Amino acid sequence: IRRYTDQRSLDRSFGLVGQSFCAALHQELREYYRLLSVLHSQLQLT
Amino acid sequence: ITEAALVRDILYVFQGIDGKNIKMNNTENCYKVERSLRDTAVRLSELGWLHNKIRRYTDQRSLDRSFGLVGQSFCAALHQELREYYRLLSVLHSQLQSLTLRRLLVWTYDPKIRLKTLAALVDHCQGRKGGELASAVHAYTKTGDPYMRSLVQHILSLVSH
Amino acid sequence: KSPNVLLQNLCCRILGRSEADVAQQFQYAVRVIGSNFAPTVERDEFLVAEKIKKELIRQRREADAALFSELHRKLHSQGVLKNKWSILYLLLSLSEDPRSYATLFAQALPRDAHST
Amino acid sequence: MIHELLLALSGYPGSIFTWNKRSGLQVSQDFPFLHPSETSVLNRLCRLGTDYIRFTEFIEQYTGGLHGIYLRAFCTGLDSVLQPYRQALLDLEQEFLGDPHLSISHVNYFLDQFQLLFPSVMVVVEQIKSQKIHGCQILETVYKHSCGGLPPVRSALEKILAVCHGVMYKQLSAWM
Amino acid sequence: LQQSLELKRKMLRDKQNKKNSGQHLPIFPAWVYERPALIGDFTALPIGTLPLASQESAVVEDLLYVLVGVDGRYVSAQPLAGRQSRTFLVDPNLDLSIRELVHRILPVAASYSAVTRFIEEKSSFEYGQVNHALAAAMRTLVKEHLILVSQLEQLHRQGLLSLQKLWFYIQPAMRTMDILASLATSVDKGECLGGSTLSLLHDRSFSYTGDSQAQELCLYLTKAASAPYFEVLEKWIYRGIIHDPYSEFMVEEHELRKERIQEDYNDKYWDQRYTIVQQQIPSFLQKMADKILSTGKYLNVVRECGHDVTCPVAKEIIYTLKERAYVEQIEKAFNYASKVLLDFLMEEKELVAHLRSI
Amino acid sequence: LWEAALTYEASKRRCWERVGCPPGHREEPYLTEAGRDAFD
Repeated sequence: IRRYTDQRSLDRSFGLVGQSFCAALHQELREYYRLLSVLHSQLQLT
Repeated sequence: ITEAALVRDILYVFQGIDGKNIKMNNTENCYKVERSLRDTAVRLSELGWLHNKIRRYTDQRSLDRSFGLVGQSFCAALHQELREYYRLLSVLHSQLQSLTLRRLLVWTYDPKIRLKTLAALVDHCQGRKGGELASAVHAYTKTGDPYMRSLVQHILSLVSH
Repeated sequence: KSPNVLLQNLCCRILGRSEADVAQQFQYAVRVIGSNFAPTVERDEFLVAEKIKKELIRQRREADAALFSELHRKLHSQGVLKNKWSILYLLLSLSEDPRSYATLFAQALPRDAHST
Repeated sequence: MIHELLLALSGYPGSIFTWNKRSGLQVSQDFPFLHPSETSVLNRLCRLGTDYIRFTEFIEQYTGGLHGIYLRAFCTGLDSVLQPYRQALLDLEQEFLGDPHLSISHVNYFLDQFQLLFPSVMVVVEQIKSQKIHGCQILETVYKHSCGGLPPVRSALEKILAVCHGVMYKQLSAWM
Repeated sequence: LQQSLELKRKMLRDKQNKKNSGQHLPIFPAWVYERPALIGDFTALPIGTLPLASQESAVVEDLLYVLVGVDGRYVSAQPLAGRQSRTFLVDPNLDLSIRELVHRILPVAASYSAVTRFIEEKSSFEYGQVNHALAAAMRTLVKEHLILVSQLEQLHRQGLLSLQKLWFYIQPAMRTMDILASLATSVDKGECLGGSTLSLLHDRSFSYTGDSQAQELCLYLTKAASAPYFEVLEKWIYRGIIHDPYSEFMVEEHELRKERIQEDYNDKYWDQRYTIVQQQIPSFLQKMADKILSTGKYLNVVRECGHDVTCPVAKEIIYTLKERAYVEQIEKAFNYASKVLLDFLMEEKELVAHLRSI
Repeated sequence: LWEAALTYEASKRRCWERVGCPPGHREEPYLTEAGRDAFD
């Protein structure tokens, strides 16, 4: 999913609806990294 | 070394007098620390290196009465600008009981632009009086930066009185 | 005193009415203040000083920002306050014109990277 | 210390700001709490004090050689220009009693408008002594610098000049 | 490095020959170019042999310096102060897990270093008022970045910052800095100034309608850069007067009232005196491109005869994407101008008696 | 209760030597100018 997002913003022919589709492919990486951050805080786990 | 002693020094190299472990050895150069801290200091001391020129010129021409009334007016405007710089430095002195943010890199940034413009103007208007001087200030409102146009347009209203 | 009666005192302060004349507003007050009896963010008193500056320049009331620059020093100089963030953030929140965007300007530290 | 400076500004400097007859208020005393570069700041400030000190001597002799009634009038307007220089000195110590955190910079910016007032009036005072301007030609010698070009000296010498005109309506009433 | 000194003089020569009494136009002095500490991007023991939970705090601290342009002490920015490029050398010994993420955090630093030079270069007089205003509005977001990094420094000061948290914090600013850096590269690359860098910004402003995260950034930069041009436009429309200090405007004035007086063999006033320029059209006024000239030309050729200047209503106009209000205002003023000139023609010095007596 | 007590007027008789908050505490009154009890 990150491979795709890295390429569709490297295309200006994927569309003005492709830069709408890709908008909820940025949020879908941002929330993942948020979750890794919260996981980092409680390390000092099973 | 602790950071706060360096804050004390950099608050004085704004005036154009060297600090205790920051000294300037070449006149073209700027104030150098005498490792990452050493790299950080120079951007802050730029404002004092600019300050020396403007201060020396509005000191000199104000006592000159063969220079004429026009431009003693320029010195009037420049002097009133320098007073506000000193107001800032006093607030910064008094606020001690970190406290500085990036060693005040975010603070000095807004005076930096209004120092750059006034540092340009003095050699752009060097050796002029009257309408010859006034035209070189009217040149500086062909700019398209709102803050710089605002900075220039009150100085012009003073000098052409 | 105690917080619950202090909120009732606030309700009798802003409204002209007394506390035995209104009970829905105090009910709405216990609804909203409740489970938020502490800041949900982390304090940045420096930024909220910068936000009063960023506000007064935005109004082009630039002289009172430089007046606040000395009043903040007086705040530090006295030092009877350990919550300088709360009242000043609140005063900024109740902002009224003496007479844009903040979606790109930075907001308070949300603690979404720390287990609250 | 917050009266020693505010008297070295006026007329009594002590041993920290030793007076010299040519021009005084010299500093060589060391303190850890005054910055090593702050001696230069204090030297910038003492220029202001020397002119006030000389002004006080000039008023002390007045109010032959150079004499008349104009030296007893021109000095009296020189009082009136120095009055916001005294009021703003009282205000300072009133402020410093309450807040201890205000530094040398506060007196520096606050009394920065007399670094245009004091030298450009001092040149008029020295000119009237070195030259022999002590009759009714005093109004001319001030009337060329009252036009000014810096706003403090534009406003001060007028306030002195009005009283000299006031002497010129008593000669021209007895005569006329 | 050297290349900036070239561009300004080439741009300045057009306005120096264009101006026929405007001699010695303003330029910035030499120390603006000599001194390198006016851009933001101009102990030493190896951190890699330390334990992990020392390494994370230390790397966050160094990168925090790298963001605002100055180097670290364990990572160095490699010397590439010329073009919009900037390179970095990460420490050659590090835990690979950390080092990969460090490389991943690096792109926003290059898309900061490119950004900060542009603000210095295209605010000088040779670059023109619209290019000044665009620089003045991206500088606000640079100041905003300086605002964010201090809060990060405060959180790190209380010992509660590590690399995963830092990556999560920098993700919103990375997109913003990316939009600004791509726009900066586009503006310098076409070497466009005046109204051409309203066309570039018009197309770039239309380009995002699906994201709307980047549409607001560019739309604000367009409002700021369209501010001077619209004022010159209001001068031209509502009375008659253009100055054009640094070329940003489509109308230019070529004088021909030198050869003969009060006869026209070409009708040069109505023809090749006041002409249009194809490339200073900001690419949304191409439809109105003739009417904008005719409106202001009609007023000069009636203020010359001795008639009073009039405008219907003086209004200030802004750039709006999707629903123009400025165009409809221009149409009303244009009709009023043509009506006034025709009114003046058909009553005094009338064409009716002329045509009858022919 | 605390804010209710707060609304009071603080004394004068300022002192030069107090730089840290000089409201007033009377630098030793005069002997006669405390009369009618000092007298007897």
